[PDB]
Amino acid sequence: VADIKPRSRDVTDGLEKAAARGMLRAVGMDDEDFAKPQIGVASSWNEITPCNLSLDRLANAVKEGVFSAGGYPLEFGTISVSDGISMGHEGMHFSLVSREVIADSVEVVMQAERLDGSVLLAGCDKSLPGMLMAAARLDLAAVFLYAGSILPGRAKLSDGSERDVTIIDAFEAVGACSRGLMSRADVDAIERAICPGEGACGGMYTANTMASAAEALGMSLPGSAAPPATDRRRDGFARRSGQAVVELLRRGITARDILTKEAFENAIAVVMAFGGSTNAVLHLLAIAHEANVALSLQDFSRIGSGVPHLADVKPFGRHVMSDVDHIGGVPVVMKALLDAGLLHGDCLTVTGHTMAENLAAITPPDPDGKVLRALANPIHPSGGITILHGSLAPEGAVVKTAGSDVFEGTARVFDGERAALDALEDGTITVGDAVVIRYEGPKGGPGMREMLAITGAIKGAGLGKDVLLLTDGRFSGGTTGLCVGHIAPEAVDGGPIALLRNGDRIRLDVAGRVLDVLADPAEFASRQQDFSPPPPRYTTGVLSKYVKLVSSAAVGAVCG
Amino acid sequence: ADIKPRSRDVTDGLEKAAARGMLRAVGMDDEDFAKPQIGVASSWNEITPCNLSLDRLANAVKEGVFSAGGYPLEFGTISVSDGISMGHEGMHFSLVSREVIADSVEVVMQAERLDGSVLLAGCDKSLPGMLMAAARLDLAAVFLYAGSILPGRAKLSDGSERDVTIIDAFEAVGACSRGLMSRADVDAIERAICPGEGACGGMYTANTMASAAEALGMSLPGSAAPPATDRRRDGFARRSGQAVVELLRRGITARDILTKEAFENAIAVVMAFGGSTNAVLHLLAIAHEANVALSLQDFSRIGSGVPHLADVKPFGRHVMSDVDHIGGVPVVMKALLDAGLLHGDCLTVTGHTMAENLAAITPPDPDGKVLRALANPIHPSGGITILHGSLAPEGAVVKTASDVFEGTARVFDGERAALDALEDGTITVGDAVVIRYEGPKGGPGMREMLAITGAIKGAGLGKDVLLLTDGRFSGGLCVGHIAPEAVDGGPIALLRNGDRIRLDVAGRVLDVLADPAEFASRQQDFSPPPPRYTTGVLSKYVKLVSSAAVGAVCG
Amino acid sequence: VADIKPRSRDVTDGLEKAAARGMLRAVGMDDEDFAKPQIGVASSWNEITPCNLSLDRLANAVKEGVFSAGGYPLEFGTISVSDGISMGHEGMHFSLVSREVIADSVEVVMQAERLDGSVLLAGCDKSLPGMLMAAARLDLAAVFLYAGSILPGRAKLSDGSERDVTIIDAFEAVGACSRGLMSRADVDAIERAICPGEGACGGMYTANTMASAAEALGMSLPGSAAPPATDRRRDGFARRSGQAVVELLRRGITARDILTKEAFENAIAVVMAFGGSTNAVLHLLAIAHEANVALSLQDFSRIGSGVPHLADVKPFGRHVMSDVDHIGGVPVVMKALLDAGLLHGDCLTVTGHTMAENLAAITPPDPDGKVLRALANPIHPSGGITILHGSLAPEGAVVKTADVFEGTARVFDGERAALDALEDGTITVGDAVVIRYEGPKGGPGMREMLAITGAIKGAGLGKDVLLLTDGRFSGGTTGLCVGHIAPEAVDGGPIALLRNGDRIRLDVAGRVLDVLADPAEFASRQQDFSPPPPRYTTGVLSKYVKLVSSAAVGAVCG
Ligand code: FES
Ligand code: FES
Ligand code: FES
Ligand SMILES: [Mg+2]
Ligand SMILES: [Mg+2]
Ligand SMILES: [Mg+2]
Ligand SMILES: [Mg+2]
Ligand SMILES: [Mg+2]
Ligand SMILES: [Mg+2]
Ligand SMILES: [Mg+2]
Ligand SMILES: [Mg+2]
Ligand SMILES: [Mg+2]
Ligand code: NA
Repeated sequence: VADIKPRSRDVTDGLEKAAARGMLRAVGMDDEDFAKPQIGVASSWNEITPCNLSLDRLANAVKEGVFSAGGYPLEFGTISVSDGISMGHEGMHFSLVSREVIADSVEVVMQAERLDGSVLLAGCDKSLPGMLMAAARLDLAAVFLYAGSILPGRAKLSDGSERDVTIIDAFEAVGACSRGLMSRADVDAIERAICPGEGACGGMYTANTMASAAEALGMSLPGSAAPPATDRRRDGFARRSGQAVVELLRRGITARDILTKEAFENAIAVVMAFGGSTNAVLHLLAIAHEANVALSLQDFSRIGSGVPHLADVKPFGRHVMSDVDHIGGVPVVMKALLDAGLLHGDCLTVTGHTMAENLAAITPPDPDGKVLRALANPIHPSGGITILHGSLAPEGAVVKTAGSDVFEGTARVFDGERAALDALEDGTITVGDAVVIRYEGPKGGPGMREMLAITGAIKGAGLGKDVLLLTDGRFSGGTTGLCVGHIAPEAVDGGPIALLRNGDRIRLDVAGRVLDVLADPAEFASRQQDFSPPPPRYTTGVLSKYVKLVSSAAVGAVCG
Repeated sequence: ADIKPRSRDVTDGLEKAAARGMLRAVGMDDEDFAKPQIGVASSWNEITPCNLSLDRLANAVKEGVFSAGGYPLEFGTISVSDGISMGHEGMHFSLVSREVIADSVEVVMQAERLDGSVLLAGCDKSLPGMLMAAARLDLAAVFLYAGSILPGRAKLSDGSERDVTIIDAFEAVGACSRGLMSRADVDAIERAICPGEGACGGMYTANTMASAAEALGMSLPGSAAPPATDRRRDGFARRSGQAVVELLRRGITARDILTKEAFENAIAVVMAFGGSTNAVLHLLAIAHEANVALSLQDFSRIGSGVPHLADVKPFGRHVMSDVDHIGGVPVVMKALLDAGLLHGDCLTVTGHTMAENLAAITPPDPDGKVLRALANPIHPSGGITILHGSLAPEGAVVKTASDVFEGTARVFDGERAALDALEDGTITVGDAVVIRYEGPKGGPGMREMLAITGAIKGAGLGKDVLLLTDGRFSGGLCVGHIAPEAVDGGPIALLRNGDRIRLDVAGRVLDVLADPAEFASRQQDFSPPPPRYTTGVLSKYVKLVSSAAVGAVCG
Repeated sequence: VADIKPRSRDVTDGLEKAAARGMLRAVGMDDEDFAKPQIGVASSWNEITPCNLSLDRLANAVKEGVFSAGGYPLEFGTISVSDGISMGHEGMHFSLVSREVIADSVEVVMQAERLDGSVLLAGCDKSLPGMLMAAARLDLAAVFLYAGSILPGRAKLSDGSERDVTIIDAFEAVGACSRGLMSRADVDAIERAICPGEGACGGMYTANTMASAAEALGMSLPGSAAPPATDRRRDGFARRSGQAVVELLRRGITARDILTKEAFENAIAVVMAFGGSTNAVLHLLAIAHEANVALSLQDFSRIGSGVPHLADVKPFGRHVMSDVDHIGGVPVVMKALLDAGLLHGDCLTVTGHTMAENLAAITPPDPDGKVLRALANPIHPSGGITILHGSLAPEGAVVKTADVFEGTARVFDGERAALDALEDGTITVGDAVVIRYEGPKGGPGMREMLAITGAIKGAGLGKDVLLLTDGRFSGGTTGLCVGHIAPEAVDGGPIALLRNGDRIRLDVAGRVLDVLADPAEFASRQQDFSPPPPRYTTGVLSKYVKLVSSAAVGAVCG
C-alpha cells in the first residue's frame, strides 16, 4: 500500500524532526497536520504579462482543494517572462532559457522541502513546458493547471470597419503603417483592443497548444485547458486539481506512471489534430527527456502521418481557444481520435483513471464541424506539423503542413536575422530564393529565438508564397509549408546549414518529408575543414551557462 | 539621465504597439508609458516562516514606486528553507537555490526591459541570490530584507524557562536520545522556537547578509534590524520603492555602489557582527558578479584590523530584535567609520554616501551589552579567520570564537562514514576528523553539515577533536571551504588515516605534516568518484561551479 | 489655500494625539505620512455575488493612486447583498435595508477615524446608492468607482439555437419549463451561461443605471462606468480616482460642491436617455435628501418629459453595458445631451473641472446609431419612466411606459395572496390587481416583486391586467406595473382603504392614477383602518420600519 507521505516523513516524523516541525508550525501547521501529505503549489503568477494574472486566485483555489482532500498545501512562486512583450528587442534571447530556470526552480523547492506532490500553475508560453519538465524530472505526484486564455478584443478603425484583433494584428499593423497603408491612429486603435485583461494568448500558440497537450498527456484534468482565464469554471478545475493530487498520493501514483511513451504519442496526436504550435515538438521532446522516456522526431512523423488536422484555429485558421471552449474543449478532439483508433485509451491520468475511462465519464460531444472539423472532413488528412530529414537537416527540422507542391530555390545565406532583413531591404532577395537564417539555434542565437520580423517583412514585400525561409532557430507568423525551423545540427555544431554558401540549391518536399541541399556530397563534405563557430556573444550570466549545457533542438534543447 | 534606460524597448515608438497593448492588460494606461518600470522581485512563499512577511512588503514597495512616479511590476522567485532542509537529502539543494534565484531575476529583468528592481528576500540563500542578480544586471537596484522572527520562550518540566531556536531543538533531540531530557521537554521547545513570520533571529546567514547589504550600500540604512512583524518594515519598503526611482533619475546603477570599497565595508561590518562564515562565500560571489576583484586575502586583511563587537547568537547571547532595540546596524557602522574602519565616501541606494547617511540618521554609540564599543571588544580581531597551507593551498575558513591545534587524521568520504565511526567508538580525543567529498562538486552542493558537529559535541568530544571539510559546518574548531576540494584532487583527497594535521590560527596555516615528496607521490593514486546526481539542477551545478575559494560561482 | 488635512489633524497633530500616532505607525505610517491627507478606501468587496469580486483589485489600485498623489490611503470594508441571489425567498426583505446599513457604515468609519476624504467602491444594486448617500451625508471630498459589468454569456440550446442570456432569461427559462415550453436540459444550459465570472448585471438594472448616474452626478470620473469588470482599464480609472480625491482636498472641494440640484437634473436626464431602472427614482431622491438638495417626483416628470430614450440596451433593448463601452461609454450620452441643451455643462465634478470641460477634454464620439441612437432617431420621444399622482397615489407612483386602463380592484395583502388567487383563477382579464403591505414599512423593505409579474406574464394576462403596489416591480408584464404607490398601506394611504370591487383608472398621458369610488364614501372607511403588527419585531428590519420615510422622498431613515 502507498505511503501517502513518500518524502515529507523527512520533515514531520519522529524525535529527530523536532526543529522541522517547529518551523512548519510557524507557517500554520498544527499537531493534526503532520500526518497529512504536503503539496507544493507552484505558481508562475506575476504582473509582467496578462498571461499570468489569473494564477493568484487559481493557486488559492488549488489550496482549498488540497485541504478539502486532507492534504496540507504550501504555495511558492517562480518566474515567467512575456513571450509577447519580449518580441522586437534583446529580451527575445531570454524566452526559451526561462523554460530551464522554471524547471530547475520547481526541482530545487520540491527537493529541498521534501514535499510529497505538486500542483503546477502556468500561463505564458515557456512556463507551461517548464512546469511539465519539473514534474517529469521529479517523478512525484503532480497535477498541471493552466491560467486560461484571454478574451478576444475588437478594434474600431477610422473607416468605420471593425475586426477582432490579437498580438499578431498589432505587429502586422506596425508593418502596414511602415508601408504607408495604415494610419498611426489605426495602429493605436488595435493596440487598445488586443489584450483586455487576464489570460494567455487566445490563438493556438505555445500556451494553448501545451495546455491542450497537458490534457492529452493526462497531466491536467480533462476539460481544464479551454475555459477562459476570466471564467470561474477555472476555480472548480483548480479545487479538483488540489483534490486529484492528494488522491494520486493515496494511490502511490507519480508523474512517470502517467508520462509513458503512449501518453507522449497521445500528446503528439492531439497537437497534430489541433495544428498546434511547432514549438510543441521542442517542448514534448524535452518533457519526454526529463521523464526518461524514449521519444524522437521520427515518433512525431509516424503518429502525425496517421492523424488528421481538425482544428480551424488562429493563427493559421479562424477560431481561438474561447471558441474551442464553446464547442466542448479539448475532450472533443481526444474523444474523436479515440473513437477512430488514433489515441491510446489505456494511459493512466491524474484522475487516477485511464484516458478512455475519463472520456466515458464526461461524454464530450462530436466535433461541431466548424471550430473542430468532423474526422471525415479534415483541414488535411494527416498531421498539422511535418517533420523533415535530408542533407540540409540530417538530425531533422519542422514545418507547418500546407495543402502544396515541391519547392527548389537558390540558397541566400545570412548569419542572423538582421542580415536577411538588410538584404530584403536592399532588394537582393527575390522570387525563387531559399533564404537561410543560421546562427539562430539554441547555442547560436543564443536561445533559439522565434523570429517574426523576417516573416513579417517577406509577407509585406509580397514574397510570401515565392520564397522559402529556413533556420536553425524558430519562426512565427509565416506562410504554411514555406517556413522551416529547428534545422539540426545547428550552425554552431557544424551541421550542413553551417557549410551552405550563396548559390547552393535547396529542395523541400513537404508531402515526401524531405529537405535536401543539392550539392555533391563529397564536395559539400570537404568544406567542413573551413567551418568555424563565431565566439559566444554572452560570456557571463544565464545565457553563457545555457550555451555550455544545451543540447540539439533535435532532442528538445534540454540542458540536463 | 534617461529615466527609462531599458523600458523604451517596450513603451516607445510605432514598433512597440504590441508590447504597449499587452502592458495595458496588466493595468498601464496612456500616462504610464513615460514612467520608469520597476521589477518588484519577491521570494515570498509559505514553505518557511522566513518568507511570510515578503507578500505585504512587496505591496508596500509598489506603493513607494507609485508615490515616486514609477510603475512597479511584481514577480515571484523561489527560496528554500535552510532550517526545514536540515538532516535529509534536501540539504544538497540549499546552496544551488542561490544560483537559480540569481538567474531567475536576470531572466525576467532582461526579457521585460525593466529599468530597475527592488529585490525582497528572507531565508539564508535568497539574500545573496538577489544581490548577485543586482550586481550581474548593473541596473538601479534596492535590496529589502523580510526581517527577523520574534524569540520564543519554552517552559520546561523542571520549571526552567529559556529562549529557544532551531539549534535548541536539534540539541534537545540529542539530549533526549541520551536519556538526559524527556520527550515532553523536546515537544515544549518544538512549540516555542518559531512563533510566526521572520527569518532566524541569530547572526546566521540571513541576518549576516541583511547587515552586509546595509554595509554594501544596497539596503537603506537601519532597514535590516526591525523584526518581520514590525510595521516599520512597511515604511522601509515604501522608501525602497521611492529610492530605486531616484537612482534612475540620478543615472545610478548597482556597480556604481558595489565598489571594492563597499565590499571592504561589508567585510568590516560582518567581522564586527561575528557574522556567519557563509558571508565569505556570498561576498566573494557578489563581487565576481559585479566584476570587482575580491579574494580570501581581502577577508584576512580587513579581518585583522576589525574587532568582534556584537554579543549575538549563536556564539553570543542576543538576537536581531535586541540589536534593533539599541539602534540596529547603523550603530556598528558609525562606530567603525569613527575609528577609520569604514570607507565613508561609498555611494549607497539613498543617492548619498555611507558618511552622509550616518550623519542624517545620527545613530547612538554602542550600548555596551548587545554591541560593545571598539575599545571593549568580544575579541580584538574579526570572528572569521582565513587559513592556507599545505592542506588548504587555495584557502579555508574557520570561526575562531589563537594557538596551534593538531591531530592524527581520521578520514571519511562523506558525513555518514564519520557518524558511523563516532557510533563505533573509532573517533577519540586528539583525532583530526576529515570529512571530504562535501565540496560544491563532491557533496554535491557544499552542505552545511550539522549531524557530525552535534554528535561530536553530544559525545563530549567538542573541545577534544578538530573538524575539517571541503564542505561547510553549522554548530560547534570547525574548518570549512578547504580548497581545492577532494573531487578536484586537492591535498584533502590525498590525506590518509594517520597523517598529522596542524591548524595554526596565529600563522593562518592548515598543514598536512607529511613529507612533501611522499605526499605528492600519492597524486597518481587519486581518482574522483563519478557524479551521484546525473540529471537536473545538481548535474548542471557540478559541471559549472567554481572553487569555494572564489565563491562557488557558476558563470 | 485649503488645509489638505481638514479632519486628520484630530489624530496626527499635538501632544494629546500620541496614542493615535502610535496606532497609525502600526498600520504603516512613519513620520512623513502624518503630514499627508488620509483617504478612506471603502470597498464592498465580497464573494457572495459576482458583482463584487473585482472590488478587491480595484481597491488596491485606488490605494496606488492615493500614494501616487501624496495621500495615505486606509482600506476598510462594508457589506453588500446580491439583488440576484436574494430573489424568490425571505432574503428579498433585506435588499433595500442594505443601502441604509452601507451608508451608516461609511459614515461611522469616516467620522470615527477623522479621515480627510474617501474613495467608495461598489458593485451590486443597493451598494452604489449606499455609497453615494454616505458621500452626500459626510460632505467631505469623495470619489465613487463602480466594480464594472459582467461579460455576456452564450447558451447553446437543445433547439440548436444560441442566445445571449442573463438572470431574467434564467427566471423566464423556469416559467417556460413548468408550462412544458422548455426542457430541463435547456434551463440548465442557460443556468451555466448567465454569469461567467466577476462583474455586475450587464443590462440597465440598478447597478449599471446608478453607475451611469454617478458619472452624470460628477461623482465618478467620466468614462469610468462602462468598461467591463474584467477589463484592466478599470485599474487605470481606480488609480486616477485615488489621484482625484487628493486633488479635491488640495482645492478644498467636498461632495456637496458637486451634488447640486443641476447635477441631480444631469443624473435624471442620463437615466432617462439610458431607459434606466425605475429604482433610480428611489435612490436619486434619497441621495438628494442626504445631500440637502430639493428633489421631488415632479423633477423626474419635468426632466423626463424633455429627454428621449437613446440607449438600445437590455432589459428594454438588445445591448448590454459592454456594447455601450465599445462605442465610447456614458460620455457619448452626456455629450449628446449637452449639445442638445439637455445637460448642465457648468456642474463641478470630481476632476476639479466642469462637466463641459471634461467632455471637451476627452472628445467622445457621436452616438454610433445602433447601441446609442442620435437624438434625431430616438427609441421613444420621452423618458422610459412615467411619474403618476391621483386619488390612489397622492404622494406619487412610478411606472415604466411605452395607454388608458380602467378596471375592477382585486386586493391582496402581500404578494403570496396575489400568486394564490392567480393559481385559483380568481385573477382574470380586466382586473386591477392591488398588492398592498409591500411598502418600506409594510413588506418590510419595499421588495422588488418578480414572482407576480412573471406568473401574470406567463399566464398570458400581461396586456389584460393592471398590477399596482406600494412595493416595487421587477420585470415587465408586457403591460403596466405601477410601483411606489404612496402613501403606503401601513401609513393609511388610499391603497389601504381599497376593497374588492372598487374601480381604478390609469391615464399615462394624464399622469393620473385614480380610484373612481365617490370621495365622500371612500374617506368614510379611514376610521376602520388598522395596520397589521410588524412581522419583524427584532433586529435591523424592526429599526428600519420605525425610521423609514415615504418612497415619495426616497425611503430615507434620517
Ligand atoms: S505572450 Fe504569454 S501566452 Fe502569449
Ligand atoms: S531557516 Fe530561514 S533564515 Fe534560518
Ligand atoms: S445582482 Fe448584483 S448587479 Fe445584479
Ligand atoms: Mg495568493
Ligand atoms: Mg512563444
Ligand atoms: Mg512508483
Ligand atoms: Mg501580494
Ligand atoms: Mg544556511
Ligand atoms: Mg553608469
Ligand atoms: Mg486587497
Ligand atoms: Mg435590484
Ligand atoms: Mg466648502
Ligand atoms: Na545578422
